[PDB]
Amino acid sequence: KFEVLLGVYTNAIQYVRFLETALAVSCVNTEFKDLSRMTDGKIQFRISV
Amino acid sequence: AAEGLFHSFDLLVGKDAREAGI
Amino acid sequence: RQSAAEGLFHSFDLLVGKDAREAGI
Repeated sequence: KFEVLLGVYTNAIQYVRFLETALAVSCVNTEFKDLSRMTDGKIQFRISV
Repeated sequence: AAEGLFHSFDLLVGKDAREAGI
Repeated sequence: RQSAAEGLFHSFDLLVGKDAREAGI
């Protein structure tokens, strides 16, 4: 006369990263190494109209 | 001469040199 | 502009007379 353990079940997590989501259509990635080429986190632009 | 500095940001600013450049 | 070189990138270096050490301005 016994008792049974009918199953063991675990969810598995998968991911689909940032460059795969379509929210990235809006922004452009960069190195972050050449953030050290600019000084003080600034970038100048001479825009002519 | 103005190249050799960046990894990619110089490629981002554009290459045409009639519209944008360093 | 607070600092003369904030938004600008640094490319070349002119050394006085000869390219020896960092003593020259």
